[PDB]
Amino acid sequence: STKNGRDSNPKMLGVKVYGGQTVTAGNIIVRQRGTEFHAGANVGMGRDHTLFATADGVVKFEVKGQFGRRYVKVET
Amino acid sequence: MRDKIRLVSSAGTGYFYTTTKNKRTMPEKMEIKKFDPKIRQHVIFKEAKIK
RNA sequence: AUGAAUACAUAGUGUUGCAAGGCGAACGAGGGGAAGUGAAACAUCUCAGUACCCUUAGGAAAAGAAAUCAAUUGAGAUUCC
RNA sequence: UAUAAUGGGUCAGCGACUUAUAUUCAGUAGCGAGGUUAACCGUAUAGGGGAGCCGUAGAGAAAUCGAGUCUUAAUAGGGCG
RNA sequence: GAACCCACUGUCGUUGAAAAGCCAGGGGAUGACUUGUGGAUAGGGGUGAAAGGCUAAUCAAGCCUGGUGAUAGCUGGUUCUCCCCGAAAGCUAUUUAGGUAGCGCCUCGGACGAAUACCAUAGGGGGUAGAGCACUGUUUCGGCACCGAUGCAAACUCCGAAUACCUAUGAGUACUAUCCGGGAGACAGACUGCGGGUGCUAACGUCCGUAGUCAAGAG
RNA sequence: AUAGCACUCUGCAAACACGAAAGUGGACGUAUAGGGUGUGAUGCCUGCCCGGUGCUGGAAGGUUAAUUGAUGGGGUUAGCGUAAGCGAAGCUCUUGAUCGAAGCCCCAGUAAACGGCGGCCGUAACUAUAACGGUCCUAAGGUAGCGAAAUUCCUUGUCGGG
RNA sequence: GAUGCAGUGUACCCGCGGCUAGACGGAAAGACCCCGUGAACCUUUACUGCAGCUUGACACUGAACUUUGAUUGAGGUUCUAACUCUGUCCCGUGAUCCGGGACGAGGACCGUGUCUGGUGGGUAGUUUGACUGGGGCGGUCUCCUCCUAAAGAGUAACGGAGGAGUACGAAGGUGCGCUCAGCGUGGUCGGAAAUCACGCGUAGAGUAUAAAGGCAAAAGCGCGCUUAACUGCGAGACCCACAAGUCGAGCAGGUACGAAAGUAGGUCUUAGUGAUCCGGUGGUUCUGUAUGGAAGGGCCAUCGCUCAACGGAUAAAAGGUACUCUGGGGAUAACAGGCUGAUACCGCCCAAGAGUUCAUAUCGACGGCGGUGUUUGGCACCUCGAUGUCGGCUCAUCUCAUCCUGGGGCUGAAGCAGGUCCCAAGGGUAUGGCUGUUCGCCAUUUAAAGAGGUACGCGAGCUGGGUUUAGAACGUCGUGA
RNA sequence: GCUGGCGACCAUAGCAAGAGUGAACCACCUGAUCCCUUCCCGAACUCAGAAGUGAAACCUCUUAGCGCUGAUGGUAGUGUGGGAUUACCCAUGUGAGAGUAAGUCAUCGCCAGCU
RNA sequence: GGCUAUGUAGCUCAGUUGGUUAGAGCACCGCACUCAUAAUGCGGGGGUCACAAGUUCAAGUCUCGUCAUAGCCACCA
Repeated sequence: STKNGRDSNPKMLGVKVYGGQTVTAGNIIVRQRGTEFHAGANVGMGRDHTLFATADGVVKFEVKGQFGRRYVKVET
Repeated sequence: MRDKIRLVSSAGTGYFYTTTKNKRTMPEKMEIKKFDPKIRQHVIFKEAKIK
């Protein structure tokens, strides 16, 4: 007999809205286990590190700061 | 194991919350300030049996 | 009419007269009463008071004239659609 | 599946998606904000019979309201309309 | 040891002379013996010196008629003609695994038209192929745990494509997308190429992803 | 199956069996008889274990049924109350004090009742073995007799005869 | 596993007597094996009933004395009149039934009805999971993390590795504040390693717990005050068969910490879980079977499942069948065939060494490359509306990797013999003891007693000793079948 | 031309080494009365000030010493079509990582104060 | 769930509702007795009377709870 044979259900993480797309306030942009992306202007952060839009506009990805963090923001 | 308890409003409205507690480390009866919606004020809630 | 234990009687016994028994379709009334099956298994439940067994009427039978319903204080025996 | 997997020796005759009720959808006909009778009566497919059913209002567990209603302290928000 | 009652061995017979026999041998043969006639025991019952034996050529529950047209997610079968479209063998759940239900895929009616697709530009995230040793492990040879040369990795990464995927604009081409209803079937797949797990880099093996063909397609 | 053996039940309206009952067999019998169970002429014999299950005999402590119904808590309303509310009696819903048998738990006996009958390590003057000894657990650890057997995997065990 | 397909060889048309190698020949919808939420019968400390047996209460059921327990209970002794007699006598009556009468022996017992506890395979109805490279045994069944997974999501195997069925009133909120680990120097016990001081390069520390993704405004670590581990919601999205699950700005009320802008709807996140039914508890401006109440019900909050076979068939369930049976499957096992060749057998390459010296007369280590289709296996493609046998007998046919006989090369070949390799398939190639044996051991022969294929050739050609139905026994296993 | 504050950007920008500045600013500095502070300490935080210094620290300059950036060309991989099956070849499109040449001791915005 | 009964040295049984003012028997070690031994006799050590609280002038001894164990009974989401 084998001692293996277990796995967990999928979690369907990932980028939901890509750069250049138009969003409405409340739209989820990124599902992520940790902060692979950080929240920029007009973007909020949930309790499970989800990134969501807090205004209507156009999504933009960038890299900024002294730590080289990846940021996502919404331009109005 | 943690046991389930009720926290009952002292205002007499009968409103109550439910929670758990470790009886080994908290033998005394819980008392905590909480919001009572029947009177819309914060009052003291006291431990009672889950029943 | 006759006639014990047993004294009166009674039981018992005999004669005459009258009546009944049996058969046959379905329907009626009453006494008993399954399981296959369904529940996607199965025991509560269902099948179903069905199948079957038994007793016994009539042209029909059963029921029937409120110790019944109703809820503006009203209806007015039973049976069938 | 030529299969060395099944069935048929041959002919003639028979042999398997039905019937009743309810419901939903489509077509067609009558009438149309209305439509339609059932049991029953009836020298009887006619004509009577409007009890009842469907449509015309929704919300709420319900009392209740009603183009609104429920939730709520809320005329906010939101759900069914 | 004859009659009578049995049935140990062998050949024959096996669409037999016979649905249990013939023939040659065999056992008991005054006894717990054999046999006629007439009776008793009736089906979860009878009877059994006991084999689940026998109970009318029928016995781990006789036969007949009723319940009854029992139920069968199983097997078989399902009858004249022409025209149009045309699948699936997947996901999820199931005392579920050869059944079924919702979704995916087919068809028909209605609504609505450019909201759709192909391709070209433009915007976007990645951690695979490859590669590398900066982390985690592992490896060889030197020097004094470090230092220098040198390899390796599905569960290592300082790096990192091609494709694929999402969005916007646009030319041309195409009866395209979408919504509301009636009817389904199907939920046993197979081989081949490419990327893999498993196996022996075995199998016309087995399990996934992806494309073609068969299935349901002749030449 | 059997003659023989043993255990056990049965005092007669017997135990036991058939039957719904009436009744019938047992038996027109009476413990030298009748039923059930196992063993199986005869010879020699038949060891240990009552912890388990069963059976037999005790015991009156714990637990427990119906029945009984003490208390406590509610519903209703005459009345009292400005009102809030309080609220007898009578009906009524509920609660269950006390009493309460067998059985079970407990104690003995019983194996020709169903059943059971162990392990580890050492020791005598060469070598071997152990009359012998230490230790653990059981209710007890197989007596007589027999043994590659209708029982023995290894196995065609080894030796002897043919 | 082909009379019917391809290529090719052979073959004028038709009987009769024989024969059984094939027509996977005929016969019986396989009995072995698996499956169906099939059947029957049997067993039991499976579940649930019932008969039977048994206990007590009430009834049939009465009268007198007495003794004793905590007003009541219990016990004892007498009696007759209910009731019993499968005891005697008389009568109906020509009668061992029955009925009535008279005695005698018992007697409020026994016994029967209703209720009630116990016992109850005697009897009855049933249950006894699924996945599975056949089934059984073993393992597994829900959730989280990584890889497989092919740079969006998703993606299987009885594939490779680990965790969960919790914890915390602070380990939550807030304001303020602080940086780890290791190493080198010095310094009482005190050192490898305790605490103190100063420096060097450094996130290698920590984050309640497994892993991953994260963590300087630190999400890591302290202190003070505190309860936002609130109530009503909620634009908009993620995920998705359904049922469910996830994120969420913002509005209103009350609140905590801040001077304030503000932050707070539990904890860095992702596991720590269970639908419906049935009931319990706290509230409630709902309902209330004539009316007023009430009982009951509804609504809001909350409680009870290792229902772990984790979408949970019942409140409640184990086994045997060789005494067996039905519906099905070559969807799925045992035989033979097929694919494959791990294993098996045979051959070759290199060559340390052995051979007094001398790798190669004869052997040949450590390693490497193939062939065959005999063995043990892997797979499950054909056959379950049947391809029906281990050995012996009878009769065979083919291959050559040759046992004998024939022809050769080398030799550590003097001769006789032997060793090794090459060519060669024409013919030939034991009888018995033991055992069911094939095989094997043994005895005695022969020039030799070869190795294999042919459904492990051959049972519509024979047998039937073994295996594998129904009877019976022993050892062993089980309470038992 | 220097000094301070707040930003853009996040190594061609950093690290290391050497050098320089006190008029103003900054820094060290004096003290512990009052405000406030140490799980002890006026070290930090805080308050009251100017006797000193540019030592330390911060800033500015120089250096390719570590680090960082980095072509061209070639190689690996790869979509489509074709040919082969140890997994390569051809046509076409695309194209790393490493290494080589080489580069780098940053570049900008607002406000205020001095000379 | 309900009703009961227990838990005392190295090993065992008492002590059981107030002034418990925890002892008895075997294990040991030492001493004595003996020509040498026992048995026996003596001494010492070896628990802190299931735990946590309550009343009280008296608590292992009683009342409340929390453990472990045993006996009977009851369990239809």
